[PDB]
Amino acid sequence: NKEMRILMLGLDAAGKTTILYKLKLGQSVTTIPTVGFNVETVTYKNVKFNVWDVGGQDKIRPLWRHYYTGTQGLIFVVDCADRDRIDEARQELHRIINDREMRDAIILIFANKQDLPDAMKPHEIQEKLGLTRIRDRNWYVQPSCATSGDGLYEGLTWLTSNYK
Ligand SMILES: Nc1nc2c(ncn2[C@@H]2O[C@H](COP(=O)(O)OP(=O)(O)OP(O)(O)=S)[C@@H](O)[C@H]2O)c(=O)[nH]1
Ligand SMILES: [Mg+2]
Repeated sequence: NKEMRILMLGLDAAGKTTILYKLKLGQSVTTIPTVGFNVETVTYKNVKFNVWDVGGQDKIRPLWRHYYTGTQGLIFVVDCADRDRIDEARQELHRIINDREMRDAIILIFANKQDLPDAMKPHEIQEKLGLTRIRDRNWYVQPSCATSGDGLYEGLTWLTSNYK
C-alpha cells in the first residue's frame, strides 16, 4: 500500500474533524473546536492516507504553515450552509495553495453539510471559491455530508486517482 500525506483545513465548524472520524471509525462522533490537530491513518484502495486534521478557528490559522511541507494532497472543507463566510473561505483557501510549500498539492474541496436545507450546490461552491479561475493545477469539488458519509470515500477515490 502506497502512502499519501493529506493535510485537511477549513474555517471553524466546517466539519473537518467529523469527516476524519467518519472515515476512520465509520461512526459520527462528538467533537469540539480543535485546538491543536488530529491524526488518523485511513487505508482505502490499497493506499494509506495520512490525514492531518487542523483547527480552523481564526486565531490559530497562522499555524497552518507548520503543516504544509510534506503534504501531497490538501482537503479543504467548506460549510455549504455558511453563506456569510464563503468569501472568507476563498481567502484562506487561496493563501494555502499559493504558499510555495503547496505548489504541487492536489486540491480536494469538500462541499460539506449538503444535507442541510440550504446546501449552496457544488457548482456554486466551485464558482464562489474562484476555482474555475485556476488552471495548471489539479482540483475537484466533492459534495459531502460528513454525518452520513456521502461523498467522503468518493473524495478519497479522487485523490487516489489524481496522484502521479
Ligand atoms: N448537519 C450537518 N452537520 C455537520 C456536518 N458535518 C459536521 N457537522 C456538525 O458540525 C459541527 C462542527 O463540525 P467539526 O467537525 O467539529 O468542524 P471542524 O472543521 O473540525 O471545526 P474546527 O475544529 O476547525 S473549529 C459538529 O457538531 C458536527 O456534527 C454535515 O455534513 N451536516
Ligand atoms: Mg476541528
